[PDB]
Amino acid sequence: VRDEVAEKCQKLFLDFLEEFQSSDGEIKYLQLAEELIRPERNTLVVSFVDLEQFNQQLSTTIQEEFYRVYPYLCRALKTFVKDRKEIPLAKDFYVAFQDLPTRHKIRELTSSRIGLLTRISGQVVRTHPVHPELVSGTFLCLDCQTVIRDVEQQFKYTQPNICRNPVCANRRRFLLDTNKSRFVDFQKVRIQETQAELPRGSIPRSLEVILRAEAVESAQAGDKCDFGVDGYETEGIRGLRALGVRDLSYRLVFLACCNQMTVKEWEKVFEMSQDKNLYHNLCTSLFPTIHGNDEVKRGVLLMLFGGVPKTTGEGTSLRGDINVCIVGDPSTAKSQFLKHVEEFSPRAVYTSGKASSAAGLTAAVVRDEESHEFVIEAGALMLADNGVCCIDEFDKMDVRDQVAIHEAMEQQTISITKAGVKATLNARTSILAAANPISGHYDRSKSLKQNINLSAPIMSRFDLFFILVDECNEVTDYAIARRIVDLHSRIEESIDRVYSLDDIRRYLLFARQFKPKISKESEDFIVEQYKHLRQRDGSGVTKSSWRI
Amino acid sequence: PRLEIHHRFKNFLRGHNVFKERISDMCKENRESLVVNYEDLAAREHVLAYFLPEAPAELLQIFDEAALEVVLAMYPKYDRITNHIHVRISHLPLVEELRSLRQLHLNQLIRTSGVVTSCTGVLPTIYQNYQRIRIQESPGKVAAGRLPRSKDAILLADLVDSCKPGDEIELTGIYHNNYDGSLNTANGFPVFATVILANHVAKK
Amino acid sequence: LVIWGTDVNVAACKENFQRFLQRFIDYMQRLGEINVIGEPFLNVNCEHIKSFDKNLYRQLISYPQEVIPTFDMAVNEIFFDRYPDSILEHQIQVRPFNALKTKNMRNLNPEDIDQLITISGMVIRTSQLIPEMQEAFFQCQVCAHTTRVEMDRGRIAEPSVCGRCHTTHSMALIHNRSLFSDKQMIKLQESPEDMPAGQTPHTVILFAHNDLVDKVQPGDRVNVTGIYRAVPIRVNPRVSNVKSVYKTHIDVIHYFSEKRVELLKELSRKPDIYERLASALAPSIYEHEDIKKGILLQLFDPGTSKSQLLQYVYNLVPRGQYTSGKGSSAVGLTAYVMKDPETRQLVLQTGALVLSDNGICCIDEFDKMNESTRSVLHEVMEQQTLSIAKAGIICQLNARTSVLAAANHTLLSRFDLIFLLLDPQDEAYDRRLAHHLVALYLDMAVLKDYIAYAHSTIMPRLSEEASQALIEAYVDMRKIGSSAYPRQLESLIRLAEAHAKVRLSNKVEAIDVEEAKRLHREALKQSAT
Repeated sequence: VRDEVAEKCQKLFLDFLEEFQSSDGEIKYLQLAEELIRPERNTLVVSFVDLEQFNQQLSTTIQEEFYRVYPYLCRALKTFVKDRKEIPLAKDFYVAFQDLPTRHKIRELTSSRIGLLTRISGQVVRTHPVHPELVSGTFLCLDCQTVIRDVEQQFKYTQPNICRNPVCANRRRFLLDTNKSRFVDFQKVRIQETQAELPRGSIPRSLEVILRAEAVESAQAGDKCDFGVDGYETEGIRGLRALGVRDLSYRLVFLACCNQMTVKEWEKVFEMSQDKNLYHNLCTSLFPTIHGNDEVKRGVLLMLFGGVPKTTGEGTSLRGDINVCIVGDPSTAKSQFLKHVEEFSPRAVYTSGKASSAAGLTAAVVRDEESHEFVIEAGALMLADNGVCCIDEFDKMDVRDQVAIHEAMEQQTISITKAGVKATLNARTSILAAANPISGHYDRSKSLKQNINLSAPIMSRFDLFFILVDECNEVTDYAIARRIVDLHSRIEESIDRVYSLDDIRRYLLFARQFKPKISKESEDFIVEQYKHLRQRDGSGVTKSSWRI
Repeated sequence: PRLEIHHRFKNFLRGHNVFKERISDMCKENRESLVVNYEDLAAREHVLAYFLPEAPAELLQIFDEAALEVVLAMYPKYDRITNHIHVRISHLPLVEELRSLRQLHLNQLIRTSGVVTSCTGVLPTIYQNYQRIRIQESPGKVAAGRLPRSKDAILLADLVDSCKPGDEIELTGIYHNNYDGSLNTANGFPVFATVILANHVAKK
Repeated sequence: LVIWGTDVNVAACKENFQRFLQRFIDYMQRLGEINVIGEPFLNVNCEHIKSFDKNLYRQLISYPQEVIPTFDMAVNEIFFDRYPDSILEHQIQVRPFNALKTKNMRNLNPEDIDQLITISGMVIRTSQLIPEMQEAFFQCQVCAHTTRVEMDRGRIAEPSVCGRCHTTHSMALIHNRSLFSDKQMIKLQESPEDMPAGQTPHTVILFAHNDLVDKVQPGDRVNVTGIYRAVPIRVNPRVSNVKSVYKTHIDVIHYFSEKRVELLKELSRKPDIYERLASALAPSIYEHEDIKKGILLQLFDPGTSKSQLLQYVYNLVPRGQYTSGKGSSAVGLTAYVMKDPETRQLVLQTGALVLSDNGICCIDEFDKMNESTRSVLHEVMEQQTLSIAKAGIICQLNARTSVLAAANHTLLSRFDLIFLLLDPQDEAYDRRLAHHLVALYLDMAVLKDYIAYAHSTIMPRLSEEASQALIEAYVDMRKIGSSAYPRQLESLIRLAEAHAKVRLSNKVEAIDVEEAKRLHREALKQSAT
């Protein structure tokens, strides 16, 4: 089988393989070709679209024949230069498909689906350094013979064990013609099953799949996947054991490479877009079981909502995200709620605040030096990229986050540094914040400074602050937990919404695709009032905190 | 990978007015090295500089094989001063900088440049036959200010100690893929791993 | 024609069972539900069917490894003839539920192998993902033909049947459709909950596969059926010398009282069992009855009656776990994260708290806890689950439990509640205490079910009967010296949760809330200065 399948494909390939659409044949292939030789990238793509028209069997049997169709179609491929003498100087290639109709979960990437065709969706996690182990080559026994061009290749250590005199490795062999080797390129990384898709009781899945050369340095831990024999010596002969064979059997085996309802929901969103009171129509649907603090929710509502400036001063592209705090009593004083409230949303990451060993966001490679505790993941912060981070207990950030957020806020990145290793990352997401003060509400007369009980250069950085002061207001408080019991009143009650806690998530889906920009006028009232804001604040008015 | 040029090159070491003028240039000095430019070889014979991607490693052995001969031949005074030559060849055009790097471009004698990120100037016989220096390139710009994969090069016993920390200089060498750390026996560049052997240096 | 290795005739009872599938009728609703909907994988019970047919039956456990196939055939003999124009590629393999009365695999024989069985146990852990090889092919050498081996049907999943040509799986397996197999270890724990104690039960070498993979979780309670397997232990894989024990591992193939109640009903009718059971509870000691109270609710000076009480709780209860600080850190509760060094791979190593989900924690030495630990409890109690973001299993650990302890940190706020064992400084009470000891020198099992049926059946509702009263209450509880507008309410309801978890009444009033006032009050008072 191995030979015909190795060959019969090429014919079905090659005729397919001269770029077809927009007239046909040689012209479109040459664009792909001339695009290839000139930067010396050696990479292409083969859309699954045209193939299943041409031959879906190819489009299928790939999955059914991937693992020996490769090294021949691989080899026939390489005369794109239009010259066979310039192909063996080439080192390797990497290609891709287009528009496989499927992907699968990791739990759906099963034993009965190992190795197969991979549409590649998930979570970059726990990266590594990157190495070109050897595909093919020799170390052939110097005492008796020279090159045989096959050893290492699979994840393995040495290869060749068929038919000595020295050719099989029932004989010494180690020196490698290092000038002659397919050291290729890759790292191993522990791609997680995205919890943001997952049904609560889940426990995610850190798939140790590789980013080889073309897949390389394009991602960061938390992020997208967009990728003749011998002798008749048969089984059962004395001396053979499977423990030399199993460690891959212990592994991954695959790898990767680089509407009425719409309108109806839109209509209700349009109606909602027509809807006045929309904050209140929004608010309690998101903030059902808080009394007072209507301001505080009001921002946090908005804190959900983004909007970015690009770079046009050649600086950074400016902030759109928000960093605001709620300050006061002990979680019961529900800042917990808000952290919990937000969870009724995805793109949403949730700490145990800070008092949490959970050493992630002190990133480090997990096989530094024999196997390593600190993991390449600031999912403490990173993992909410273009989401939001929600942190209680922020005062317990003692060190490792302490400076960390400062730049990270400021720069949306994590400059990793090890002095044998070093990196920087990207975290474009918001920071929802709340932390208790020194021991309680004392800020009525004490300065925020040290009443916040945190460091100026971040409290300064926080986009806003807010408060949840506790008070025994019997004028209200008779009614207050009157709610809460009525919130404890499960047996016969359901919490009234303005509307779904989904459509909102689709509103804010609908909301941020729209964009905004101010008129030639609107700046004035910014200015005249920012003035006036500073003006009263600059004139000696009764101050709460010198910020301005 | 044939075998005539060894003997020829040993005779090509005997465009040659420069050699006749360079052999006199180095000298009573006793510096244990020999320097040729990519123009100097081709000025004599263009077959020679063509080896530099294909058999530079052997060409170094050739050049070492021949440089021992004609020089001790020309000057047996060297018979009592180290009786050995370890060549120091000159520029070799082209230059692959720090992110121009390619698996394609390896196992090749090239010129490039790079700047000390670290050095082992006073410490290292394999290790003692050389030392290490860790390297990157770039200046500040927003795009170039992005962290590059640092070069980590080795200085084979003759270019040693001429590089100093902070040296934005021109590193010529052979650019091998012998990253035998693949199973725990070497170091090399990051992602496009290249074990670079070293051949020339610029100044502080 | 026979299988002397297991003594089964040629199909030997088959044609009794084909009619059985049609004769069971009162299946006949289920017989089409498998083919027509497409839901294979039968899920029997401890097979009660034995009222139908014993010769079919007695075999069920007997050597049925040669029968379940014939079943999964014989069903399909009928089922494919029933609805062949449905999704008939859904082959059926049975999956019993609450199977035959296992003899507590602790006790099962060396014999007891070809035996359908069930656990009465608890999970220690799962495999997480490690399945295994399926089928072979080598290459030989007449111009090397790639030779089916375990791809060859009729051959065996042996060891050493696959001793060569790994790519002839390890690539070809993809190229030739044997995509590797499938099996899931688990470490469980048999635990009868009132084991004799000391002697200890049997953990499990579970291995078996099916895509019921992972539908048993760590810490899980059992409803689980399986079948035995084992394998002789080599002195070495390098040799044939024999450790003459077979390495057990199990084919997962899973999916009076009324009179006592009437007595309970009298106890339920009885009006002051909160006092009477209190008079019964922790009876070992004289006063501090007030302390003794909330254990019932919570059920619902060193060791100065304390571990005793906690041991009274320990003794009273299966669901709980006693420990303490100062030798046993959080690790004795949780976050003992560490490896199987025989295999050198991290494990979700934990402790009593993982033993404690829907349980009651008996910590001591709470003063002695660190900040490297006890920040756990800072986080636990505000969760009732524990985020373990770790090497092999990033997760969180539902510990939806209960706790109590005592010691000799701003977050007493959380606590269930503990009290002040102080000195009455009364010789007479000592004499009363002495008399309690000098005098010293059933109710439980009733209790044990008293607590239960409410944990089985009862669900309080604090509605406008007394939902108001809480509102009336924390007003009264906050105001004296005006905090109870904090979760004290949520504690108070968690106290008023009890008396209606007592009494088999799912509905509450001021009394059965009002008691909890005194408790939290006296608990506040005794804890107040």
